[PDB]
Amino acid sequence: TSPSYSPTSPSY
Amino acid sequence: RDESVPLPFQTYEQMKDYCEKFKGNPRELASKVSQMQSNIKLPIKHYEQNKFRQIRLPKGPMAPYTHKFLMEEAWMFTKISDPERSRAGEILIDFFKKGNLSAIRPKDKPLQGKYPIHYKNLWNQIKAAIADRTMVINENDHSEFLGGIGRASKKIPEISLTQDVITTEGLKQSENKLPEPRSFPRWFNAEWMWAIKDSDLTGWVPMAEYPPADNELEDYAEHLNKTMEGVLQGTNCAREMGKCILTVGALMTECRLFPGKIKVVPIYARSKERKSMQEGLPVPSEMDCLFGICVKSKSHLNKDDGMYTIITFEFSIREPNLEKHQKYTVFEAGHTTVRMKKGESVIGREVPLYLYCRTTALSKIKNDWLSKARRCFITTMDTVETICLRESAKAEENLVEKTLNEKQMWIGKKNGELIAQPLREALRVQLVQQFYFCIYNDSQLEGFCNEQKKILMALEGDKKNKSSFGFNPEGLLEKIEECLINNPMCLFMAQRLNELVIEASKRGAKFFKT
Amino acid sequence: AAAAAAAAAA
Amino acid sequence: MEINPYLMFLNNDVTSLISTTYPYTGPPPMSHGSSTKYTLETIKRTYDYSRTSVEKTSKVFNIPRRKFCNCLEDKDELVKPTGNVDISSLLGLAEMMEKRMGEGFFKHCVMEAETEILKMHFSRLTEGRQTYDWTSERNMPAATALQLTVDAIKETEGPFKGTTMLEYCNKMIEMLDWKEIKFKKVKTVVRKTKVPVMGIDSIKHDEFLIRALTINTMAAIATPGMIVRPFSKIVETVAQKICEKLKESGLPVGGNEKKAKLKTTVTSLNARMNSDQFAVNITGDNSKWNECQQPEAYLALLAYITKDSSDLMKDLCSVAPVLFCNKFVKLGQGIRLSNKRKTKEVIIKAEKMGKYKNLMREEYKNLFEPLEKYIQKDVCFLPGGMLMGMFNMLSTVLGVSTLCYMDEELKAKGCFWTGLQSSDDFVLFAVASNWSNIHWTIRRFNAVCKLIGINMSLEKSYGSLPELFEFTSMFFDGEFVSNLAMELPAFTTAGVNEGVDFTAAMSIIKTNMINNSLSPSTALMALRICLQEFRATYRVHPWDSRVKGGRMKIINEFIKTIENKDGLLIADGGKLMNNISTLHIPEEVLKFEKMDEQYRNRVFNPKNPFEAVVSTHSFRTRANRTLLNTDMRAMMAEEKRYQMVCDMFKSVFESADINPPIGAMSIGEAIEEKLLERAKMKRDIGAIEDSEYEEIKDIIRDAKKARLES
Amino acid sequence: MSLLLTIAKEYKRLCQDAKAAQMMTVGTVSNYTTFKKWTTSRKEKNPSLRMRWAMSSKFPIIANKRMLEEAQIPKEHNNVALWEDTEDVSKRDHVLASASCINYWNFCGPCVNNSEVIKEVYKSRFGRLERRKEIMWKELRFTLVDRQRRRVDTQPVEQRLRTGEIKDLQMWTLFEDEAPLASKFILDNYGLVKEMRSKFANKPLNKEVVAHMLEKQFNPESRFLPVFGAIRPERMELIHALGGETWIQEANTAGISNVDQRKNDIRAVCRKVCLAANASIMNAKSKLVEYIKSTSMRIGETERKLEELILETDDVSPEVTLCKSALGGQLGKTLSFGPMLLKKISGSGVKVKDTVYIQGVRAVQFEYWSEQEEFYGEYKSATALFSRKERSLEWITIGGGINEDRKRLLAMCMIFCRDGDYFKDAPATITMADLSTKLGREIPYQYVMMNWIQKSEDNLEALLYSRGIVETNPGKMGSSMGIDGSKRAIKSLRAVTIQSGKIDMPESKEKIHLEL
Repeated sequence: TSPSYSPTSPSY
Repeated sequence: RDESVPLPFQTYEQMKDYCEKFKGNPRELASKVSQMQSNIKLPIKHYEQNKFRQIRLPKGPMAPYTHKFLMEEAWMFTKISDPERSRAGEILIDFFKKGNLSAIRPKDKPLQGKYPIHYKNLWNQIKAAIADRTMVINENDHSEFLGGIGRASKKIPEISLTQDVITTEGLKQSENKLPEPRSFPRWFNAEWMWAIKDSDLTGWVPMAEYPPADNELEDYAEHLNKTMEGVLQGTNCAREMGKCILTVGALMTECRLFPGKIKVVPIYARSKERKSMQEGLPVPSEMDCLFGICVKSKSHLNKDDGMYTIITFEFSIREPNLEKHQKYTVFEAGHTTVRMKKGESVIGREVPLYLYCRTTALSKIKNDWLSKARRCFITTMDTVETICLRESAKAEENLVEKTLNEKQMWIGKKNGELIAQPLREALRVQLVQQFYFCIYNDSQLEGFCNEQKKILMALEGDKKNKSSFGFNPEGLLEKIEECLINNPMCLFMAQRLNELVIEASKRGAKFFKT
Repeated sequence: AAAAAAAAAA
Repeated sequence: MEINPYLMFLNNDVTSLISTTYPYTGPPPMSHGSSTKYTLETIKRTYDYSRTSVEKTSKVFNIPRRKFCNCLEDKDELVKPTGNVDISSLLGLAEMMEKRMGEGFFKHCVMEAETEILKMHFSRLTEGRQTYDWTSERNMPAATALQLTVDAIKETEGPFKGTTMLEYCNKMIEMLDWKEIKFKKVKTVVRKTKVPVMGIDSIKHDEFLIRALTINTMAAIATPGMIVRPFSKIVETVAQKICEKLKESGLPVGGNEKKAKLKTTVTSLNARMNSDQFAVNITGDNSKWNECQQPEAYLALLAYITKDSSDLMKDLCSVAPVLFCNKFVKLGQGIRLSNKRKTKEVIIKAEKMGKYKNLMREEYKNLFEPLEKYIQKDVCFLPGGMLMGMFNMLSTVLGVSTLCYMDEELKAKGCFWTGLQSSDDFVLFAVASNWSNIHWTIRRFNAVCKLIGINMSLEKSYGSLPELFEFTSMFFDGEFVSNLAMELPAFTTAGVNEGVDFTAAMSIIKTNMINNSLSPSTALMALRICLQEFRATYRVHPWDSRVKGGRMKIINEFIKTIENKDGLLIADGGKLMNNISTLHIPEEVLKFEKMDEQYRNRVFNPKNPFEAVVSTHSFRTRANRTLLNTDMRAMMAEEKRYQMVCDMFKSVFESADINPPIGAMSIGEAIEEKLLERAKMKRDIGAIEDSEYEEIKDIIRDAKKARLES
Repeated sequence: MSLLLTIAKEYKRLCQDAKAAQMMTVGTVSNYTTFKKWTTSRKEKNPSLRMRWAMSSKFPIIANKRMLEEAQIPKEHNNVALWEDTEDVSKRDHVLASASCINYWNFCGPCVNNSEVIKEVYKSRFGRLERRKEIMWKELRFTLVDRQRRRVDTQPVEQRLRTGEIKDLQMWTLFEDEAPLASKFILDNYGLVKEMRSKFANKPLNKEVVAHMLEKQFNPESRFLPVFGAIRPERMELIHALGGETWIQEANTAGISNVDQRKNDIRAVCRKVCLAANASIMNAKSKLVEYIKSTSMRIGETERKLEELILETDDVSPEVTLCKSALGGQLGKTLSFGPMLLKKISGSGVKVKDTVYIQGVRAVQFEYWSEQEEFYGEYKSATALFSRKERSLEWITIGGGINEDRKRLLAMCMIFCRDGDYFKDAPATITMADLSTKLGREIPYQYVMMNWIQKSEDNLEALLYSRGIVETNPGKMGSSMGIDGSKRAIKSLRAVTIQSGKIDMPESKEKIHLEL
């Protein structure tokens, strides 16, 4: 029940 | 052994049996999942905590000047040095006094002074001593000043103390004290910008000769050292390095020379002037200049650590600022003559001279590590040189000379715009940073950097989009907060880290801006 | 004011 | 404008410039005031971190002992460090660790330990850090402390003939049953001048046991006593033999080797991956790593390892932990009383705290009152805490035991964790099929770690994709951790003598250049810096230097004679001939060919009164007058008596220092017969008188009389 | 003459003290080794800083007295006091003196003709300089992948030997008066004894020094070091000036000591000896030991037996392992298969027997291994990392420099891997490779197909094609391996990826020995 993060693209 | 056993078993033989005969079943999966249910917390997401609440900073009075000497506002007295006269370096001030130094006297009423009459009397004792010999003969005067105005406290044995517990007198208690936190300094930025620019004197740091060269490497190495040395010798940061080495070395000799004695040690730095106008001239000027006068107290060494006490007097051309100078006691010393020669008229008249005084503590360890400041150069060199190799090794060419001039390093901000300078002049920024690391080093600073590496590694984690995470960032920022108290360099690098987080978040946002 | 050394014993 | 150095971290990668965040150019921090605060706070953190209310009164000490293992008081804060070890799952980790590598892992490693220790002379016990001498109840270098221990045994029960680690241990355990022990203790006698006359003191088994289990604080790191040390060395060698064989272990192997261990395991993990599986790394760091581990669990584990090895060395393995399972911790300097007047101060001993009681501030009282249970007169008794630095080997054995198990537990999709560990520090690689599962894997491995008492620091640790992580100030990327910040303070002069100082500094610059990977111009500036600080330290300057001084005044007349003035040694005023290419070559060699014949002949003569080149320049440094003024000298009166003895035997036997003397003979007997042989040698052929040789024989036999009378 | 007398009287005084008398009487002489360890344990906390504090004083130094009075004037030139009669600080027969007097005797001292005596004592160092004289130079820059860990002899010297035997040499050359009579080394290795004892025994100067320097003279320091691919032990002495991560230098390999080729000559010697044992299979255990102990090697300056070279040699070749196995020398941590060398970093498992078919419709037993096992491969100009599970390669990565050597690595490691395709190729294997002709001895099968691959060029292509071939996906472009050993990555082998760089070599300190 612990969420995830998918990093859309990068930041620079 | 029989009562040392962990288990419900008491006799060691039963624990021995359970050990030798042990065969584990796969029940640690349910033990580990129940341990998992008991440990509810620590899932971690960067984007969730990506704010990091910026960085917390203390509030209060502005941080003072913690350096044992004054940098930006310090004033110099130039003397062309004789090899046999200046070889002593103690007699340097004795030959200085035959000049105009002996006439300067402060008035009784100081600006911003804590203990005026004491310092004035001591100054007169220095001037009177320099005439005869550089040892001050006052046995009563130093006893109060030493220990940092530390008083020798009489000790009453515990055996006779019990009655004084039964009958309480002398108001018996026990307490300890903590340092008062300060706030982010302003002046520090101006100090950096002053240490960055080249002083008129050529170099302050003794550097030995270059070894013989073979074509392949030693040409590259010798050339790189000649260029880097040539750049960094002219800077004012090199000036403070040189004065630190020479004077702290002088004190280091004075602690073996005259233990338990009061001596007048000059604050000085050696420099040769260099002129690029023409090749043919009489001579480049070789000399040494004087920042001020210094006083040493008892050097006796305890079984536990002793710390010597030191009284610093520095000349300055500059009006004191109560905010950063709070530890300093300033006087109105006199007037000093300053002139120039240019294409214009440039007369120069005269400018008032102020005398800054203070008292500080020097540990023998600090005497050593501050006595060798040359180390900073190396830590700059490596950091610089690598950048030139990693670049050139990509192109398999000699880019060192091209990389030094062409590659742009972000240095500062002006008018809200990010500014960058080439690697040769931004090299001064690294040299100043390492020299401040040497001067300003406190336990607070080491906690700051050693917990700061985590911030930097998370930042570069977001740099290449690797989705980095640290588990309890509130706890990390509480440890970073915990190590920020009074240290000027610590708080400065903290605020500059805030600005780094802001500009980086603007470049791309894995962070927050308030 | 870009003026550092000053005083000369002469 | 505003100068921000950190702005250069924007474009560039951090791992290359990371050496500029560490301020190693400056001095370190250090201790002031009383260390009693940290000690009491740490003991309370030990009893606190061990979560158990079970307390059983010890039979021998009449003091409550809290034995917490395989039992749990659970606190609502699990994430906070735990000190409680479940021994069943522990020995489970031992079993899976063995069955992972060989079936004979522990038997073989213990065999190597038994070998190396049974060989060992107890004299090598003097090698190590400072340890606690209980005779004078002070901290000493291990050699002098051991001399006082053995000497006290000699004056009590007679001289010690053991000459082995085993017999030394047997005597140690025999002394615990001794009802009376005699010491060499210097007592001041007022004759009113106080002369600290040496004396012989007595002690009772009750006090001697506490003095034997006593550990001392160093402003903090602990320095255990002399009776505890040999068994600790035994366990440490066992765990070192265990550490060496482990690929995941970073303790026994370090420096340039740790690097390649990480590289190999990195490419191995990258190859091991599937197309579905996902790899991610974390840099772990552990806080209170020593306070959580417990000697009781180490006793159980040592009993598990020695099960099959021998019953003769097993009883010798179990003795080391039990001395830390009942162990005494010295409190410290104590507290001071003052008024608001800052005039009168009253010093208190650590013994008399319980006299003043509430007179201390409320914080001191809150920390102090619970510790009155386990308090003794001078000292505080705690079972469960592990003092820092002693067992580090076995500690990393534990850590690698936690990391070793992947095949174990469930074959859930993407269950992988493995990495490196050195003492508290550990680098963890975790592989799971999907990203959501990664959080679960990591949490499980932290669950077993905290299950046996390994507590990851939730504040300090951090993790990311495989490219970024740090191990013991080694930061990783595609590149490898270029930093000189570790080795900085060693670049300065070594301080023995001139030639050894400079040549040793050169070889240091070399080794650093190869391993730490500094660039050549950096090493050249390092050469010039070491040369300048060398010249200043030894007060020498080149001949062409204008600098005038004491040693230079001779050089003023020296210059005109010598033809080649560059080939002169630096300490005689010569300019630097060495460079990066010549770093392996000592300065004497490189300058030797170009020296003037008069120079080279006069300077190198071995008869002089005054990798390393001896030359003429090596000398010995005088010790300061400090230790000689106190009664430490009144104790040294024994060490000097060893002195003239060893110097005498070295005058008789020339190879004594080089080849350790052997054979079954007394020192005196060999000295006598050897003196007779040299006397016969010089009399028979060489030039000496016959009546003089009979005089030597007379001195020898007259010496045999006084030797026999003793 | 009184030099012995005063020692005797000193012994009289010492044994007159009972406390020293009993400790002198009780026990062996080995107690000296402990007694010396009981002194001067105190060391100053500060390495340089303390020494600066020491040289600050004008008369800190402890120096001898008699020699100075004998040779030279104690008084100074400039009237700064030099000598006194007072012994202060520690009380020893030396009287304190100023530092500058050393410089004075180095200047005006009366000494002659010490030149030749010096160098051959330090010939280790002096030679390490002599070698730097002859080399040439070129400079460039690159991003260089060095080979991170090699344990390789540095500072190599001819006639290198173990620590114990070199201690024996030390004792014999230093002094005869107290020495044990040591058979094994002195009998066999005599003639180096004659040289060293001859040059160092006649001129009694710096006895201890010369000893401890000769200890290092014959001791190559084998450490774990980065190398850029020139593995000759002569280049290892100075790597720093030569190579590094960004470094490069050239014109080196030429100048070397005579040891480097002599070792290879010893490898060929062990080759021929092992062939002599191979000729007669009646017994291989009793004959080869005779061929070993009988053969006598001539090193350039010294005659030495083959036994003491083999047992004690540093470099372990596939042959040298065989020659050591006959003797009691323990050298482990080495795997030898054909030309290739291997090291085992992981796992374990048992040898099992599986009979699998050839193409000639005949069954032969094959002994294979079932383990999950990660080993490091080592071949000429190529390194790699392999892991096999259940008689088939699981994971593979190649760090090799040259394409052909990469293909050889792949092949040989496939031979040690022994997949099923290993059985499918049998083009005329039985006629020859099946039965080796030595007294009718059947040669093991792994080495059988190994030899079949060493036979011709197409046999390599056969098993190279025996692995699965697939067009590699994007992102594997740099890692993919062509059939001919290239990176173009159009078509590539399965379960293999090239790495751009080298691959680190493991090391373990271990000794294992068993009969053959």
